[PDB]
Amino acid sequence: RPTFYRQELNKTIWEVPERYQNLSPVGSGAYGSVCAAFDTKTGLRVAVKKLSRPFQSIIHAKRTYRELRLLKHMKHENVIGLLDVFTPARSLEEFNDVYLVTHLMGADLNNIKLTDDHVQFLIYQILRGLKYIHSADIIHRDLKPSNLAVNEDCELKILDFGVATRWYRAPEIMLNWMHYNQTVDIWSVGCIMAELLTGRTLFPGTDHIDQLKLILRLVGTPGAELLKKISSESARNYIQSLTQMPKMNFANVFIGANPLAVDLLEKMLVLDSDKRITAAQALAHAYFAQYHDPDDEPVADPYDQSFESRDLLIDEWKSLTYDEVISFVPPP
Ligand SMILES: Brc1ccc(-c2c[nH]c([C@@H]3Cc4ccccc4CN3)n2)cc1
Ligand SMILES: Fc1ccc(-c2c[nH]nc2-c2ccnc(F)c2)cc1
Ligand SMILES: Fc1ccc(-c2c[nH]nc2-c2ccnc(F)c2)cc1
Repeated sequence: RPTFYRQELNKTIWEVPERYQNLSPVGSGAYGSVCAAFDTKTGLRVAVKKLSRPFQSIIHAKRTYRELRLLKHMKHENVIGLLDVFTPARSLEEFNDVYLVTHLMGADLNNIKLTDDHVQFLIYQILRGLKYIHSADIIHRDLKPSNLAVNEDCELKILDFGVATRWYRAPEIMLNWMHYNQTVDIWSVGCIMAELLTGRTLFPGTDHIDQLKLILRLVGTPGAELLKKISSESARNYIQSLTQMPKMNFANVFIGANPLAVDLLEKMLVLDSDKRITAAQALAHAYFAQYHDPDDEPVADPYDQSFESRDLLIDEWKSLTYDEVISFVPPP
């Protein structure tokens, strides 16, 4: 067991191994607070997240377990990786805090209108990481610029920090379709890619109705083939009662963009999710000709998310989380 030290940063107490020095707060959200630190063991700058109230409720405890399981699985250049996970607890009985450590990245895409060469490389990386994530049967569901960490070298990693999320959300999610697929993430990437090219939010909807309205203005109201797939009477009544609109010509909307970026946007932002390009297909699109290497776009080990269906007690989720802390093997 490392020697731990304690301090207070912004009304939150931090108990971390002495390996990590010079903690400075960088931000805080609903599910944690984050510090930058220097990792004396590796010489790396790192980000340390202290989970907030990880075991307060069954719900929290399951969310904690979910986050740790996911982070322990991710082993890809374009997805956040876990460098360390620790707790100051010496036994299960006293276990009430979880800290996660990852490489510190310069900034995020929300901080960062870009050159086309930069767009190619950034979107290539997002899709490369998505091919990986999707191959594990995981859907990110909240892709947006602030969830894309980018260093000064333009290297990019997908994460979730857990600008409205709804702006990047697929139209089928606005409609509350229960059976959406992984291409909800492709929709988000199309929205991000548009914004990088234009410097403007593609669909800055004020609420879910407005969001759908703005979307359909670009991509057209549903065609007959898509309408046949809609099970909800009320949704069909609503959609069919709209003034019908054709799909816009993207070449005109994205005036003066690389025609290949236009073509890829068309393939990502098709309204019917069944017709959208997949991450793996997108990597092979001519837009990424300078980056694409089929022998360097790996898939993930399978990921068991059977736990999602389980209803367990707080202490059981806590013990499962503790098991995962203990079994953690740091990367080489
Ligand atoms: Br697909 C997918 C990929 C990643 C995530 C995820 C969960 N938690 C996080 C990071 C972990 C972390 C660790 C240290 C410092 C800050 C942060 C910020 N949240 N990413 C979820 C789904
Ligand atoms: F090889 C080394 C040894 C120590 C350091 C170091 C610099 N500042 N603080 C520390 C420190 C304090 C307590 N425990 C540690 F592991 C590190 C850096 C590299
Ligand atoms: F106004 C609309 C109508 C349909 C969609 C849509 C896009 N892809 N898939 C669907 C869909 C499929 C099955 N059932 C649903 F409810 C939705 C999105 C907005």
